[PDB]
Amino acid sequence: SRVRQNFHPDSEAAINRQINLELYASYVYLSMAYYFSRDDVALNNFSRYFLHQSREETEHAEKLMRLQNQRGGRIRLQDIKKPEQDDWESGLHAMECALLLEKNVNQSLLELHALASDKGDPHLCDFLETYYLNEQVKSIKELGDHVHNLVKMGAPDAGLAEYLFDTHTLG
Amino acid sequence: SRVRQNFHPDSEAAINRQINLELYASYVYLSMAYYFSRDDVALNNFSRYFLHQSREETEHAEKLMRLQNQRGGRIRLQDIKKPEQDDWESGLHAMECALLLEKNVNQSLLELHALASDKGDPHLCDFLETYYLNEQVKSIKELGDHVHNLVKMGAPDAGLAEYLFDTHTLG
Amino acid sequence: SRVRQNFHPDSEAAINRQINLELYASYVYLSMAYYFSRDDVALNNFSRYFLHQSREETEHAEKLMRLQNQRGGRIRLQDIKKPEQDDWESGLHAMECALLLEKNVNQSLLELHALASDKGDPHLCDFLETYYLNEQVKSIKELGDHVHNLVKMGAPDAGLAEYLFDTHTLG
Amino acid sequence: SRVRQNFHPDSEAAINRQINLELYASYVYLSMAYYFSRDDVALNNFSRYFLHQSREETEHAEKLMRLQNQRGGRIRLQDIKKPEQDDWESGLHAMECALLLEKNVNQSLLELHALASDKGDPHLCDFLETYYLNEQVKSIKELGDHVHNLVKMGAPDAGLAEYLFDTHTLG
Amino acid sequence: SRVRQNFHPDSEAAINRQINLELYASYVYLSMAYYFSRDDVALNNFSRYFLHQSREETEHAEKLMRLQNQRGGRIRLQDIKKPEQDDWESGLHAMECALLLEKNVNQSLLELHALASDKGDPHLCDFLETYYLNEQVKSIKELGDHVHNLVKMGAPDAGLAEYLFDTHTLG
Amino acid sequence: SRVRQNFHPDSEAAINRQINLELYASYVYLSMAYYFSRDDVALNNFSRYFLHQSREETEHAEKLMRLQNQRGGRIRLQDIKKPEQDDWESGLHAMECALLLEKNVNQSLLELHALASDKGDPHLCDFLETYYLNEQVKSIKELGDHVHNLVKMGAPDAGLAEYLFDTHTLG
Ligand SMILES: [Mg+2]
Ligand SMILES: [Mg+2]
Ligand SMILES: [Mg+2]
Ligand SMILES: [Mg+2]
Ligand SMILES: [Mg+2]
Ligand SMILES: [Mg+2]
Ligand SMILES: [Mg+2]
Ligand SMILES: [Mg+2]
Ligand SMILES: [Mg+2]
Ligand SMILES: [Mg+2]
Ligand SMILES: [Mg+2]
Ligand SMILES: [Mg+2]
Ligand SMILES: [Mg+2]
Ligand SMILES: [Mg+2]
Ligand SMILES: [Mg+2]
Ligand SMILES: [Mg+2]
Ligand SMILES: [Mg+2]
Ligand SMILES: [Mg+2]
Ligand SMILES: [Mg+2]
Ligand SMILES: [Mg+2]
Ligand SMILES: [Mg+2]
Repeated sequence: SRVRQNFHPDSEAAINRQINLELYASYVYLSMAYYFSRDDVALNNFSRYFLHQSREETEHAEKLMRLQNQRGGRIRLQDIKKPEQDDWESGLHAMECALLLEKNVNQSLLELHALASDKGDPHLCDFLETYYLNEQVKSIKELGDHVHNLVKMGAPDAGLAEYLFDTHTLG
Repeated sequence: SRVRQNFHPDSEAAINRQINLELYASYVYLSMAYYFSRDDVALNNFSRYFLHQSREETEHAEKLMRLQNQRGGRIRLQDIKKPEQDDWESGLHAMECALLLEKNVNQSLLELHALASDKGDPHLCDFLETYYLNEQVKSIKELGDHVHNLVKMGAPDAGLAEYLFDTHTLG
Repeated sequence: SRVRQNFHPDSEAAINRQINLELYASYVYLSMAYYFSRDDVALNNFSRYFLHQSREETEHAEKLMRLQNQRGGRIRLQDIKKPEQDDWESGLHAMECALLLEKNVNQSLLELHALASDKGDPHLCDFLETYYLNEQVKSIKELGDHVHNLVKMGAPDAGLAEYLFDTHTLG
Repeated sequence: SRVRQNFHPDSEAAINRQINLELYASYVYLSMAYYFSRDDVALNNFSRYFLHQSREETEHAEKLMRLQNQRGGRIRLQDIKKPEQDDWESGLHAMECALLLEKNVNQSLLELHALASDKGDPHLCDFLETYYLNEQVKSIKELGDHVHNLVKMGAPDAGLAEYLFDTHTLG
Repeated sequence: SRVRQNFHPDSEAAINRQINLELYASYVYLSMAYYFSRDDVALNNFSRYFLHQSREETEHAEKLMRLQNQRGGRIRLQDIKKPEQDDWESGLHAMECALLLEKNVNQSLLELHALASDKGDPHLCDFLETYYLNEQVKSIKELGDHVHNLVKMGAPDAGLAEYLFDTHTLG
Repeated sequence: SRVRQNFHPDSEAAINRQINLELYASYVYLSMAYYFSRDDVALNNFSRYFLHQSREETEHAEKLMRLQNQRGGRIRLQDIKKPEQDDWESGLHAMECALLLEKNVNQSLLELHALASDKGDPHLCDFLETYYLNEQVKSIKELGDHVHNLVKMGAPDAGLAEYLFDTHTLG
């Protein structure tokens, strides 16, 4: 590529793996969004919250695809795996799964950063630091806050918990 | 499901297959969008055109997921297969592939409609007719128009063809 | 902490020490602010300048406290030591002390960054780089500019120096 | 001091002690604010409520520092002691601690007023009456209201209590 | 310098070399701008494009000069070498030269970053990452896009190529 | 050149020399601008004044480059020599140097005009008279005014002189 410079093939490959992971995260959140709009779950603000998260993940994927093109790398897409469950059980369970998902994605981003550092790619490092790492920290913290409140409120067994959390925190 | 009424398990299953196909179409268009922003392709309006198509397909999938929930069906997601190519060759080739993709999706929607008709599900029939069938016809016609103009202009070999089409028609 | 990830206990501890240092810097500037509003000093723009610096330091402390919470660390507060003097002698002396204070705080932030780098915490590194390091450089440069002008003008002995600097530069 | 008039050295000293106490109160509230934004507490309106209280206490300190300067007294700062706890246990416990803190600060202000009265300093008396005494009464009453509601609601053990109080009363 | 801190003489020197390189890049683009406004070239949008690039390079130089002053380094200017050619041959050739120029400048910035990293200067690293590295990547990508389109269109020999590119892409 | 008319090769050459001189003047002023923003000089309005002069000189160069193209001449760039000093000593010294620089540039413009007159090029004469000669006279007069005031005020030794001149005249 006539634009390629200081861009290691390993970094290129890792960015393609990260693109897939971001699309996967988007899919997991899309699945959660629609679980909450089932007639037997019907927590509309949980639904909207996860739908919004899904859309943010798609943008995470797109920024990485754009990065690949900017650096002269070549996007290699792979199947986007379906989420682990179609039935997310409860608002609390979905939040705990989302928290695990974000920590796993964060671990992947940190490994990508370590690789970029090892390959002396400050541009890639800065890209990750600028658009991903703090976003992950904020997301993990937010999900943690949500999990804590849902647990304290008595979800999923306390009948008013998820309903009130949906209406107040996610409203 | 306490909301389920006149909703055949076969229709429920076919809607889940259609949801997957729509997500797949979205993925194909996302792939095309980013192929056109490669430094060695760089047709930005082809890129924007396909990105927009990708986003429309996601909405097609979401409406079907919403339909499933409204009718009391249960969404069962499957892996979203990667597109057939990562290198779409040219603006003309991508348009021809998009045309084939839309005809295939249309065939699937027509089969879904025939099933819905066979199962006496006027609501599903109307849903398909209202949000999908004419949309497909318009999309297929538009792609056909584009393919014709690109071919006539001499794409992909005539150096000015895709460039001019990108700037005038897709601009 | 269910949100904690890649956050070394040493980094957590260093952030708590930095929080204290920022609160201390805020206190030093608060002390300076009110020294300049004494009836026998009465340089109101020096007073306002330092009060503003004091408030900025409090925000520096708060961002670190927020960082601690985001990362899952636990804030451990310590006494905020009183400033070294209650009588800051002159506008020049206060500016020289502020310069020393900012260089000391900068050294602390650089040590924190080195620790974060050693612990492979790019998020913490980026946090420091984004909100602290350049802020320190700008502050040190500004104070240096002020010290130079006050010295050149003849402060503290030249009767018109601090008065004119207060009215023109800090006004 | 050429501005000093009818200002007893004992009053000057007591004002310096009060300045310290106000800074201490500010610190206690800052600590509480950030306890409520921990991922395992996550009551954001309790956090905002206490942060606001913290900022009000800083202004209480500043008004006393300004008073000292106006009267010709000399500000003598002392270490600001860290709060008694870093872990405030619960929204109810933090409110009860805040109530105790405000009653203690009020006792200090009343002793200051008695001293000012004994020294025949009507200006100081009026200053205390105007900016501090009623503020304390209003604060103590508000905290009392909050403590009562939290207790009645079943905090800290009733899972919905602090959550609902955070969203309704402190929202 | 009383503001100097953690600023290695080697970094200071490298920043002075980079300042010169940025001024040189500005000069190359100024030369290109005016080549395109020759009566026998007359591609006004190529002219405007390069003039704009020239002005951006001057700002790149100024930010580095400001950095030098902020850190306490001393700016040492050197002759700004004239560009390699006064006759840039064609719109395609000028774009290819600009691409080479930007890759060379990027290599220099990456070497500066490696030096700053070796000297443990996170502030300098962050400065480069924040204002230079991604800017270079975006510029190189843009030039690559332009080169690709001009080549595909048949520039410089196809009479309509540069003319159409000037009017559509650079317009 | 098919546009060339009544344009002597000597005039073409002299315009190229003048272009270089204008770029040189711009560089001298850029150097001065950043000397005044050193932490040990810190006269920000002197800095802004010279930066503005630098930018005006660049426009002087550009107008001559445009003139060359309009007349059918060919721009031949040469190295832009670095300024005689990096340390401009004082606000007064920089102003005296600027005055000498402008008188030297004016002498060059007057020689260019004499050449243009000798070659019977009224267009070139008028161009010089319209955009350069009076501009030089105004600039020389302004610098003279500044030098006089700085000298009278006691610069560079009188500590308040440059500071007050910076704040009042150049503010
Ligand atoms: Mg993501
Ligand atoms: Mg599988
Ligand atoms: Mg780094
Ligand atoms: Mg960075
Ligand atoms: Mg579709
Ligand atoms: Mg396969
Ligand atoms: Mg119908
Ligand atoms: Mg600070
Ligand atoms: Mg002590
Ligand atoms: Mg960073
Ligand atoms: Mg108080
Ligand atoms: Mg103690
Ligand atoms: Mg009374
Ligand atoms: Mg009264
Ligand atoms: Mg540059
Ligand atoms: Mg040479
Ligand atoms: Mg950075
Ligand atoms: Mg000039
Ligand atoms: Mg020389
Ligand atoms: Mg005339
Ligand atoms: Mg004045």
